[PDB]
Amino acid sequence: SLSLKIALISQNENLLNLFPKLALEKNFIPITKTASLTRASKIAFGLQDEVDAIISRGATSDYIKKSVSIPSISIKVTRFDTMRAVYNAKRFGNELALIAYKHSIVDKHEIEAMLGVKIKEFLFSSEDEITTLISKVKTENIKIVVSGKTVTDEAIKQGLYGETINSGEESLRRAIEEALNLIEVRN
Repeated sequence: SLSLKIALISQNENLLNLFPKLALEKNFIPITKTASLTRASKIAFGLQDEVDAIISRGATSDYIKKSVSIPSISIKVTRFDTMRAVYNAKRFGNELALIAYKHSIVDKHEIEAMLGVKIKEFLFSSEDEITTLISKVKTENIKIVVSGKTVTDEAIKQGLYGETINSGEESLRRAIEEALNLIEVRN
């Protein structure tokens, strides 16, 4: 077929609902699936012979890239995405845990200075660390977690407040552009 097919695998409802609208504007067939991390990689693996590229975000994109042979594009979590989440989380209190995959996105000290909060930063490198890391947060007497959706879901399960770092339209448009370019190069 000459039709291009791109899958977005995300837990972000706003992205999932936007993606088919962008597919009309860019003339590709959209596939959307709601998943993260290892489960997302299984769905990506199952789709890979049926689509031209996969788009995902953050840690999920790492799980997907290591398990598929087709183009895997990562939506980057941005510094402003992080600030928006910290700003929103302040409604719960001023002391927060910011949980990031592998590396900081924004300098913790900078966001403390700019938003008048106290932040303890925690890093994780695998899905299997998440439940333990959330327990660690509780032991630090912190009640508010700012992170990606799988992490904030675990926060809420362990009785904490969770504020998810989101992505926006411009980030998704950029990822689509990158995917379309990669598909063209591969072909």
